[PDB]
Amino acid sequence: TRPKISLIVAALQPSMGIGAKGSLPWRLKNEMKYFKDVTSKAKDGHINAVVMGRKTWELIPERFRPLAGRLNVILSRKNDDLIDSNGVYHFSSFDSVMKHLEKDSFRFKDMPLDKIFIIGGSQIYNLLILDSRVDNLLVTQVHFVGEDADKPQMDTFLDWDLSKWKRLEHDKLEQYVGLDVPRGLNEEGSYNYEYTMWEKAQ
Repeated sequence: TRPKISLIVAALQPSMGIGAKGSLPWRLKNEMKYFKDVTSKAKDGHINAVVMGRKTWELIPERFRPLAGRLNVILSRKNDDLIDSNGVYHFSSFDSVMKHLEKDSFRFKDMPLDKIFIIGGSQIYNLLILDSRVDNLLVTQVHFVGEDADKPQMDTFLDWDLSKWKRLEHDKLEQYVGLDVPRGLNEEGSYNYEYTMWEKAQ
């Protein structure tokens, strides 16, 4: 995997709810912008991939899709590993798409891939945390500071193992994503959140 693989996710402290049934009980305005800047930022002449599940794809409004400036990869169990004329990859598994990219030297429309972001929620976050090809986690740590009755009843939890990841210094996050990042906590109505990066083992 010549490109770096990132798994980018917003978890809720300290329990780590990934979704409440499937909606995300927060509109974090500056989170959306962070996500756009991070996934689009590549070297000159390079491009990034965005990898997501069928259901995340359908949640994006027609307006904004395919996610512009990125290789868009959609994973569904029974996809047939097809590429449509717009360059969107319709694949059945992450391993299937890594194989196909590897045969083309990790290039998309003759551009080198730089970073691959798994964004895909639900489903594939927990299917893919376990894959050792994953180089790092980009975790938006979220804190609820509202009014009790506003507290999210989180349904699905990031199958993370505290033992496997070490948090990186902010400079390393900024180097990696290639952009200055607001540091410390970010307060947005009923929520506090901060951007973090984790890599594995020794």
